[PDB]
Amino acid sequence: LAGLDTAIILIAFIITAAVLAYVAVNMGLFVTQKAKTTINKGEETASTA
Amino acid sequence: LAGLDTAIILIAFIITAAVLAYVAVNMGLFVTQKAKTTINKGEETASTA
Repeated sequence: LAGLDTAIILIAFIITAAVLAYVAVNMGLFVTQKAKTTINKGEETASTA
Repeated sequence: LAGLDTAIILIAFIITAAVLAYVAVNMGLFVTQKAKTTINKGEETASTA
């Protein structure tokens, strides 16, 4: 009996966590590149005159 | 005397039990396959997104 309903919920919870993982990594890659670009623009702003 | 009327009732009771046996096995085969199908559809439902 219980060796099935539990397995289904496990499948669903794994997929749910994998979806957060997917989003978090993508958005970390995005934001860290925005930071890289900003740091470059800050140095350009301080240097150029 | 009694070696005949008893035999007839035995025949009838055997047939009666055999009829329940026939139905119970058929319906067990049916319902367990519905369960198999349901378990598959549950896993498909939890996995697909």
